[PDB]
Amino acid sequence: TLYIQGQDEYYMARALKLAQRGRFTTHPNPNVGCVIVKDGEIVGEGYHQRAGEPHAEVHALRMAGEKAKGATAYVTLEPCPPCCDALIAAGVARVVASMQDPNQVAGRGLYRLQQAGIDVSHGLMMSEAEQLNKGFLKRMRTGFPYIQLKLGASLDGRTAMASGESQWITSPQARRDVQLLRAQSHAILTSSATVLADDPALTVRWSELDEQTQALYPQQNLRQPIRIVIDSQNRVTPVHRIVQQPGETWFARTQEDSREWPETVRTLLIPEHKGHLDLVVLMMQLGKQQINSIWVEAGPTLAGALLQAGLVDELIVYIAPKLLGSDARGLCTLPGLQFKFKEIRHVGPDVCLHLVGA
Amino acid sequence: TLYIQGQDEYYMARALKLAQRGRFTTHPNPNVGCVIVKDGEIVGEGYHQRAGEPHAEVHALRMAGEKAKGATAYVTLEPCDALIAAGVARVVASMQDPNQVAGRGLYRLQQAGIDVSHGLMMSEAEQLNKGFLKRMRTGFPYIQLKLGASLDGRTWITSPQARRDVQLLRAQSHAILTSSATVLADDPALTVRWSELDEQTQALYPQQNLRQPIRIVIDSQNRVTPVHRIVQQPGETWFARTQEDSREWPETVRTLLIPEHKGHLDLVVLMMQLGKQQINSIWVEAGPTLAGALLQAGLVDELIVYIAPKLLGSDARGLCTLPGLEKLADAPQFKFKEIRHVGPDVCLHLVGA
Ligand SMILES: NC(=O)c1ccc[n+]([C@@H]2O[C@H](COP(=O)([O-])OP(=O)(O)OC[C@H]3O[C@@H](n4cnc5c(N)ncnc54)[C@H](OP(=O)(O)O)[C@@H]3O)[C@@H](O)[C@H]2O)c1
Ligand SMILES: NC(=O)c1ccc[n+]([C@@H]2O[C@H](COP(=O)([O-])OP(=O)(O)OC[C@H]3O[C@@H](n4cnc5c(N)ncnc54)[C@H](OP(=O)(O)O)[C@@H]3O)[C@@H](O)[C@H]2O)c1
Repeated sequence: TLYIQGQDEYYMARALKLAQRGRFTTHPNPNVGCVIVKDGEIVGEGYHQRAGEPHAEVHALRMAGEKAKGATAYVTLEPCPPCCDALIAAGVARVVASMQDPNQVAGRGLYRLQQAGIDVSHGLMMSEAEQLNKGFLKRMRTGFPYIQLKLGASLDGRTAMASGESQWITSPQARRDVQLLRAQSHAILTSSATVLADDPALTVRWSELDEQTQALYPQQNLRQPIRIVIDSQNRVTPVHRIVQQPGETWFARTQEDSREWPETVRTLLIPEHKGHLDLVVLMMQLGKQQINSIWVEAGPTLAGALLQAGLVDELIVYIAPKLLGSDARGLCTLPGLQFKFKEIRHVGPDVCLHLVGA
Repeated sequence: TLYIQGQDEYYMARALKLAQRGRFTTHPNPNVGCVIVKDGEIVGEGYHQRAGEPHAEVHALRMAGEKAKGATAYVTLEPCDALIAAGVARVVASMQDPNQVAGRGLYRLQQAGIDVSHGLMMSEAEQLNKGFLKRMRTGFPYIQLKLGASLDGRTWITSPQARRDVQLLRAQSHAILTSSATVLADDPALTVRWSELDEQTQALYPQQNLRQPIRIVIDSQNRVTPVHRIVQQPGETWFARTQEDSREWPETVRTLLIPEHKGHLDLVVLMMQLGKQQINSIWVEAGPTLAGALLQAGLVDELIVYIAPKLLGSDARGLCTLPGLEKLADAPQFKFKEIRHVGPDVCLHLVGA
């Protein structure tokens, strides 16, 4: 059972690689990959693309056909339409699933299979399955979505101020990385101060992508992340660039604004707490609305509050090697009295530093 | 044949690698490595150890002796009286020599028929004596400015891994620089502890060889008192003063006189002053103000930033605060070399160009 240790280690790795092809367009649904082996050859493969599309497990079987009978299904997440009938119907001995269902009492999916004679197992490379759905996994376990907070800084610790979205991030390669990260998030969040001062679009520009351009992401599949903008004071206007983009835009409001907005604009009402809009109840609310993940593009004040409230799951920090002085204000300021470094990479002439809440 | 300029890439590498063995203890002299090859076997090896210890060649040639006659002598840097008598039939120096009035010592051997051919792997030779080379070409010693920061600019209270990392960097420098402001607030030793090194512990750096960097304190107003720990450590500690102090100091305390400039000591003169003083390299340990000033007077050759995974208070100070540094957009800019993990910290290396 050591050969199969490696043998399974391989198909499962493939089944995960497949799952990610869906990472840009799958929200609010998890990513899921499926690989079906018969007598040591892959007879059917599949993964989740769009939200209203049929499951990975199903493409895999519709491709494998009669050849599914013999043996093995590597799935990325415990299977469970009726989707478990589907698997029985085709006739597979053995399924090896990476992680069992995130929610509680629904962890029984495998038992249903065991019952029909199928051999099962869970746990293999589970740690990576976990990584593949950080957001949707957290949403299910806790109320909330996974918040990523991106900061850009110069060596001397300063940033930007009133300069235009285009100058958020200096270098081409860094700009290009940020697009890539935005492109996988469910929502992008931003303050009203930022919209006011910068008139941004906060969209993913498809041209600015590397060789994911081929991966999935045909230009027409392009899915624009949901723009969430905060403002108690209803200061933003129907003419601002941010509401004219394709894609939904959502306002977190403290009280209903009366003006005409286009059909793709919604408002969420949030209670006030010690002066301004209750950040924590926004996060739950967005969780009730199925936001898996929220990528923050804010100034200092907002990044400050999010961190103080302890709602930030990861920090993506971009340092540029340039020095500044006064024009552009500091990067945080914090009175109160948490983090750990994960990946650090070069991004052309900038470095990118990932930190994680854990 | 071109296996000659391929067999050479091997032997010179041994020569460079030997030289390094001396970085900790060599100052104010340069690092130098020599490998004497005959018929395929290295018959003699040597490298510069202490301040006034036998040249690399002297050990390399005593070791080789009679068997020096036949073949090649790979040097790191150009030599000169014992090489000719021992009678080698080819040298390969790595770099011409900085000092640039001289540079005819390699030819002086072509003179004695001995074949020559410099320039090999020169890239790394330069890199081996950054300070010395810098100090020879300009009047100015090489400056590494350490910066400890939290996630949000702002300033040590970084890891022990970081403490041990700086120890090894400290050990490689000729001199350490701090402000009186740091001495007062932290009463430091700014020494090198041998027990904090890792596997330099062995290759050279034997415990009793341990050489303490020179301690330089910028102290305009003579605020630092003769009973602080910094002056009671083993080694020399030199005070940069705007005017003579009248107290009785321990015997290891010297004091360099520097003129005032717009309130404070003039850092540019001080650096030139230290170059006349024979200092190759200065490791700078202080808070944001001095750092701001060094960056702004364009005096810093490289940057070592440690970030810590921590947020500090508002009343924390950092480069991000600080009024004076408006024209920093105009001082010489930097570029990222290497980034790496240090325990729970990252260390980011920035360099000149
Ligand atoms: N990466 C970059 O270089 C980059 C990116 C984005 C923005 N920026 C710059 O940042 C600047 C804006 O900075 P800023 O500090 O003025 O504003 P901000 O941080 O962008 O947003 C402040 C807003 O956030 C909300 N907020 C603040 N504290 C809160 C709290 N404690 N609890 C709940 N909500 C809170 C408030 O919104 P309401 O009052 O509307 O309720 C407040 O007006 C702009 O000039 C922009 O150019 C730079
Ligand atoms: N090395 C480290 O990573 C480390 C370790 C422990 C503590 N610290 C922190 O460092 C902090 C130091 O605070 P700080 O920023 O006020 O002091 P600092 O930058 O370390 O030193 C300021 C001193 O530098 C000199 N100076 C400043 N500007 C100058 C200029 N333009 N030209 C010539 N000389 C100039 C002055 O010395 P004179 O008095 O002689 O005029 C001044 O008092 C401490 O509070 C401590 O907590 C840092």
